[PDB]
Amino acid sequence: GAFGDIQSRTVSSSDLYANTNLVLQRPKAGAIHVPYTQAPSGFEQWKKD
Amino acid sequence: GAFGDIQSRTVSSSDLYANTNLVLQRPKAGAIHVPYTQAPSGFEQWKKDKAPSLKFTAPFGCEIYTNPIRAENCAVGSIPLAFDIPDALFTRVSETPT
Amino acid sequence: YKTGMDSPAIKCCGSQECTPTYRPDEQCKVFTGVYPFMWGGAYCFCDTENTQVSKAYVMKSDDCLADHAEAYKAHTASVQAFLNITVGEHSIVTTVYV
Amino acid sequence: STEELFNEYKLTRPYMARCIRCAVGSCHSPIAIEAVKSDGHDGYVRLQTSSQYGLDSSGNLKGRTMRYDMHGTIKEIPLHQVSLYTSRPCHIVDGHGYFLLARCPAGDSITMEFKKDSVRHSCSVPYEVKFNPVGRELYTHPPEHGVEQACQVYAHDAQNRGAYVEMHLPGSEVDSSLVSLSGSSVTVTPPDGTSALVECECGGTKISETINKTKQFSQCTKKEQCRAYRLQNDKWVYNSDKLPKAAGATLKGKLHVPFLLADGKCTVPLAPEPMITFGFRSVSLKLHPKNPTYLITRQLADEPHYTHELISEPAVRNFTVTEKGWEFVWGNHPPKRFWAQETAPGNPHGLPHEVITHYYHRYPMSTILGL
Amino acid sequence: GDSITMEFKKDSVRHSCSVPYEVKFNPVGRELYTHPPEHGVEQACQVYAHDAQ
Amino acid sequence: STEELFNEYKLTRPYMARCIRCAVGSCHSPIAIEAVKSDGHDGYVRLQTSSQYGLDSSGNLKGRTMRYDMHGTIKEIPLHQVSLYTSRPCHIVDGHGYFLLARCPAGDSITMEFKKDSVRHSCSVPYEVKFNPVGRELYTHPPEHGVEQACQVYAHDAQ
Ligand SMILES: *[C@@H]1O[C@H](CO)[C@@H](O)[C@H](O)[C@H]1NC(C)=O
Ligand SMILES: *[C@@H]1O[C@H](CO)[C@@H](O)[C@H](O)[C@H]1NC(C)=O
Repeated sequence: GAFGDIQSRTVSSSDLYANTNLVLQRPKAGAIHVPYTQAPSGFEQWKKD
Repeated sequence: GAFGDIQSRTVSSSDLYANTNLVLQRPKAGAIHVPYTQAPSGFEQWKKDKAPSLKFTAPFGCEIYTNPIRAENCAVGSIPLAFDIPDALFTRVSETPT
Repeated sequence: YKTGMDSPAIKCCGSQECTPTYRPDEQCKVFTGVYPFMWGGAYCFCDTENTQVSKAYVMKSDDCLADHAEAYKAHTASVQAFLNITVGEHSIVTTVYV
Repeated sequence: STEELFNEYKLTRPYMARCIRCAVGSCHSPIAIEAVKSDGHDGYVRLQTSSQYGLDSSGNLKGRTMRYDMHGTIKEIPLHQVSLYTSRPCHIVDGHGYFLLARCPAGDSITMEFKKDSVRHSCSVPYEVKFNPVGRELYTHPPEHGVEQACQVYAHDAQNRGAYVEMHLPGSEVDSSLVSLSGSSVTVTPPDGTSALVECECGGTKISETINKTKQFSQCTKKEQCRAYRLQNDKWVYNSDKLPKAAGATLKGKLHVPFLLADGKCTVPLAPEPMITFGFRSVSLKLHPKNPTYLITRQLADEPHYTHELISEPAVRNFTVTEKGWEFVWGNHPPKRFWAQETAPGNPHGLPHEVITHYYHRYPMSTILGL
Repeated sequence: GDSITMEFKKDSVRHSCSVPYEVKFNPVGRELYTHPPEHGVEQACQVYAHDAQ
Repeated sequence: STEELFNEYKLTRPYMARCIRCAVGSCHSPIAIEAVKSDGHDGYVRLQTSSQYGLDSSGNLKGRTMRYDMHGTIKEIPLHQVSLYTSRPCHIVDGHGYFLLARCPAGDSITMEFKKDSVRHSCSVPYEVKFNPVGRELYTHPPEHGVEQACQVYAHDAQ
């Protein structure tokens, strides 16, 4: 949720650092989907502030 | 306009108390309708201003549960205990290791 | 709550008389000088000596049965505790008041 | 099957009422909405209209169409043609008789419309629509994923046991189209199937109650000098405030209504897990809400110092935690508790000095007093 | 609203046009309402006549 | 001409997915929107749906229609019938395969709908839509007149 949550050494670098606090959740009974938890894009927050 | 504007002694009770400040008004000329004046539902107003619940505000970490209305895990005070135990349940030292 | 509103008692070229009604917060008033209109044209010929009686009352909402608040008064509270007591390798589940 | 599906519809019949605006001005249209309820927490609306639908003109079960009283006759159109909106178009869920269950968004008023065989008709009524989101998180639409919490929602089931309303015989329905001046005298059709109630303010004959007969009325220069009412005396109507009552008698009974509010389960968002930073008698919380979420905290002491706030933008707040205990609740996440204990600098040996200021931090409110 | 959008269906893809103009009508009376009430009192106001005169 | 217009569409085929609300409850409909991007400064939306369109069932180039998986079979309807809105009706600009470019106004959620051979189907997904006005002046719609400044916008070109 902070500026620089997703970092890449260079533009073409395939390896990258990610810290989004991704947490998987329990899916709904009878529904096929992948539940997840993540912090809002820090890029957008910084762009706003 | 206050919480409890419409009251009923019990759920099944047919008789009920009502204080809405109902005032009839003059109808429009050429229009058939029943004009009226009433205070806003006090239930809705209270629901909007209901404030945080007792469950969240109760001290000592007391947790509040409904249906069998009860309070749990209230960490306050202490409780004395008395244990009337017959001598038959006591074990002699000679039976225990030294 | 819901404001129960009765159908207008419109007397054309005449006058009505109001009567007591036994409803919670029941209001009733007589109005004169009305020339009601309908989809099919002017309801009453006369422009004067016309009476339109409006009656309304307050009644419980049909949703109240499931969605309602219950006001209680509480006093003289008692505490019931669930203690796991083991006395000399005798494990039991005890439900006992304080 | 059963009177609930047989319905008092066969006894009732839809009726017309005045709308504030029908497009170009007001009108007496059957689309008129009598009342709107918005108690359900899931955002569904229960509208009570002046018309009835779900059963066709013959009383057969057909939910695909809706029945509206088009002036002197009654017409039916498919229900899917009927649309409604408040801020954005709503989704109709179900219906039975007078009542309508639909998914409407938030808005300041409800507009309902349908296409006739001519220019489309609409009617707007002022009513505050504002549904309380389920849970301690204020969302606009339900999330894809979340936890299951108890809620109260409008059931779509037509099963009805608790709630009921009063319906009664309608009053005389005026219809000026019944009367014309054939050559020079008042001539009224009954018409074929309806009893014609005609009364004149002027002299001569002031009572007709003509069941079925074409009659001429003298001493009436213009058709405006007479009035004529359509009397049915066959069916009941809802106690509407826009149709005049019958003065002779009010035959009435109790009839149950569909779409009862009932308990259920709802999908609610889960407040994002904050970052927790530890310190001396203090916890640092990094909040990053996805939506306006209520933060509530309390102490476990005699003085809770209860503090709450609706936080919609990221922010870091610090709270003081004593050994007596501190509870933390964040949105719909299960409550967590954290207690505090001697952190630093403590009370080492540290000869000399040093330990005096170390003891300063341990057991405050005094310390300096003893020194 | 903040802008006015007008549209109509041609014999092909529907055409629309939006222009920026502040639209904010002052409610009639000392009470700030969104839509006119079902019942009320009659007060003087200024409104656009529909008459072609 | 070229694989970009030939498209992997011939290899892919549209599919169905769950929507939160399909009108009366949830359902497994092809209209489901996978993701939405709102980075363009001009207010255009780039929606990724579970279905594909721009090419017909035989793989011929036909942008007038859209292809959706109707349960056990696959049906196609004209694209002009498909409508969408957030606060007010949007204007569809272009499309290719899974992706859709349209002029939507500001709003709290995106609703997309189209008329089938029966009751119309719709699906709403929660996503924050808020386009940053171009320049130091916060406008709702672009003005009739103004100065030319640099910006970043979604190109409609299929390249
Ligand atoms: C006490 O009770 C819990 C469950 O109530 C049980 O799991 C535990 O084994 C018990 N311990 C003893 C010592 O009896
Ligand atoms: C508490 O807040 C202040 C500023 O408000 C900040 O400098 C400090 O680092 C915070 N405490 C912790 C433990 O992060």
